[PDB]
Amino acid sequence: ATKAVCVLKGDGPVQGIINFEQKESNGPVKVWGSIKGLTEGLHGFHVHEFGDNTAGCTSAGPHFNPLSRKHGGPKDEERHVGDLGNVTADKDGVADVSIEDSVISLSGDHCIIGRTLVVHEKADDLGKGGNEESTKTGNAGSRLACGVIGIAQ
Amino acid sequence: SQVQLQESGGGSVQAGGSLRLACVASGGDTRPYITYWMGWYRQAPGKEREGVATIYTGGSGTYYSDSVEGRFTISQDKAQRTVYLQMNDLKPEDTAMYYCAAGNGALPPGRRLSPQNMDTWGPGTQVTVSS
Ligand SMILES: [Zn+2]
Repeated sequence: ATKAVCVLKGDGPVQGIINFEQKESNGPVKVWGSIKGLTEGLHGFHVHEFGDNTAGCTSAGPHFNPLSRKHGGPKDEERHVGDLGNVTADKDGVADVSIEDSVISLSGDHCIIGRTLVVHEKADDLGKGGNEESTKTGNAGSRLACGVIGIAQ
Repeated sequence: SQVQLQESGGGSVQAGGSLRLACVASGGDTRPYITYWMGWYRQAPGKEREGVATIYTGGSGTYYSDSVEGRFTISQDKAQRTVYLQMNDLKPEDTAMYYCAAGNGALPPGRRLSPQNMDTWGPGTQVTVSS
């Protein structure tokens, strides 16, 4: 039963804390937590390749893509491993994240600890935007906040 | 460079009347994802800073104090970056210098209408009521 945590911080008001739990190895991962400071609506929520922030969230790299696939949605088969879809910030800018994903893992080759979790500016179009940016970043906009996913107690 | 606030619309009024308190923000961080919790406040003669209402510039959340009820109504035009604090059904203990202010958009609940967690303040206009 592995557990992980990640603290989203950026150069803007957006700040959050997200927890990950995998009670069984190679099984579904529960991702729950809270983000604040967001604009009301949908926001991109992804896991990028590198846990690197020497130059901020931009140092995280692209969406964690170990299988060299196109960008899609959490339920799509054509997706990056880090494609977790969108989170919803309510009228108070609080996103109470609750997600369950079975492609990301806390171990193995799809393992995401030591990688960066990022919440974005715009909304992920799930790879259906009709441009080359849609099949890569989902037109989710700039990187609002990010954090290294580390082992938690 | 600094988020300057400027209030207006305040003055003298009688008990049981309306008085619009509008404040236009200027300067600072004008990127669209910057969010504040814009709150109107109250320094009564001899008291400390109170706090009447607050709104979110990144959504539509409105939080009020208990001293006020269905008497005030706070709204916003985001394009004009202006917050409107309607003030109808006024009583004589509302006499105070009403300032508006802006705090962090991720300010947790409760601390939203706290004057200590507030960043920048406005000059202020006095809203006196007569009975
Ligand atoms: Zn992706």
